[PDB]
Amino acid sequence: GALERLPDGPRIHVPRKTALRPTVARQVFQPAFAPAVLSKFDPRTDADVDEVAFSKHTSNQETLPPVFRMVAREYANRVFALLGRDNGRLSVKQALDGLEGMDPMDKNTSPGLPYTTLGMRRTDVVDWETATLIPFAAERLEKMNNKDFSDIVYQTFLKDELRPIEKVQAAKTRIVDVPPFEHCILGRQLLGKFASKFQTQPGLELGSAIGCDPDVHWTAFGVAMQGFERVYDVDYSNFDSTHSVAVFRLLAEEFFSEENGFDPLVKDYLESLAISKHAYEEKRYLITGGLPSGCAATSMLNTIMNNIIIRAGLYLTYKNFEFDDVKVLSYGDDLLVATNYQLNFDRVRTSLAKTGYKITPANKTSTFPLESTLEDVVFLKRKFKKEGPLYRPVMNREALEAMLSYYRPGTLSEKLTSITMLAVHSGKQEYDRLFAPFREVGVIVPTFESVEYRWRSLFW
Ligand SMILES: NC(=O)CC[C@H](N)C(=O)O
Ligand SMILES: [Mg+2]
Repeated sequence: GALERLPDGPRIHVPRKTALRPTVARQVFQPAFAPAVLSKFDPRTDADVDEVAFSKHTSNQETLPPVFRMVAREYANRVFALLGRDNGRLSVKQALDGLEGMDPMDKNTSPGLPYTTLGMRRTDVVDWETATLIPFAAERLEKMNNKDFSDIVYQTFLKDELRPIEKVQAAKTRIVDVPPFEHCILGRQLLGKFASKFQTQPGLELGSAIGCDPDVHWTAFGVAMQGFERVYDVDYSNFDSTHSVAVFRLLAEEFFSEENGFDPLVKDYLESLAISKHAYEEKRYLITGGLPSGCAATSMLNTIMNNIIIRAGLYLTYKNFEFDDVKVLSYGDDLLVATNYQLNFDRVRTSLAKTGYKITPANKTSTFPLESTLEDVVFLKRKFKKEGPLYRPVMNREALEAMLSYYRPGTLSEKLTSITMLAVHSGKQEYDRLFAPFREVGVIVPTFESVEYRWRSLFW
């Protein structure tokens, strides 16, 4: 239904072999994670990855009940009261250069179709100084500005990453969608002004943690939540389903509307995300619903949708529910619900399942606990550990060991450096155990003390 097989086109190359290699740590930690299946003939699975990866797009939730519109409108009222309604479109120059929020537009990422087929980079189709598009691209941009997105096609391929061993064995590999470079520019033009403000003000009050640095913001998040009787964690990640097409329509006219200061073209841009054409090898699909991955606004849109969805689930479950009975902290598929009331998220799961949405506990458990506090929850693979008046993000041990077990040749040292800043919050003993496989074979790893000093100094 929601997946339409179009006529074939020219074969776009789809990477079929992983760039990930094992480290010396893998034989020590032996993680239940491994590189995703990228090939039909991978011996670690009995399934066909080409079929499994797209089966989520076959069906899609066509409608949503009135409560979703009400919550979207009410969340919009709170967001734009905090952030203001000066949300007009930016110029191409500003989109390329960025603003205070968001770093400048990346010039070495894929420029999408048809440029990749012709062997062109992003630097070929625009000049970063003066922001001038090449004729063909300017025509494409102008065409979109007249509400016509019929030309744009997403470059789709399998995501080369670590997956849980069960997802490896079921060939449940995720998909990357790269939009055309001019479609990204337009996207950043239309949503960038709002994105700058939204992503520089993470916290309970906004309802979003997007754009946070866990090292600093964990203290603020934790302090804001510690007074509540309980905090529940919710996971939205679901390989088998995607966002309702109707959800895009709700955001277009209740959230990202002209009334809240957005450009008239935003509704059309959001529609081009909602229903889009995707090129995968020679196959061409028209997919209904779902959020493309490579768009800059993806995680922002997902975050806002999931914030709306949890309260809608609560309204659907409890007739006496009111918006401010909870506070929400959303980041993509991860969500926290802080409250003084006892809530039964098993019942909320049942409610949301009626509208095609799956929620599960953030930990390994299959059912939600009735009792849960700040010290129990996981958020972005991190717990909240109290350290005087501060909170530190203690990352799950299996996540750390998995990260340390594989790498991409060329960038080992900078991967280890990034992991030291994650592992420091586990304490010196665990820090030294995690990096011991590397140090035993002669690798110099930064000391616990050096990284601990860096974090502590953030609050002096
Ligand atoms: N990519 C999407 O739009 C779907 C994401 C959503 N969190 C899910 O249930 O899979
Ligand atoms: Mg994958």
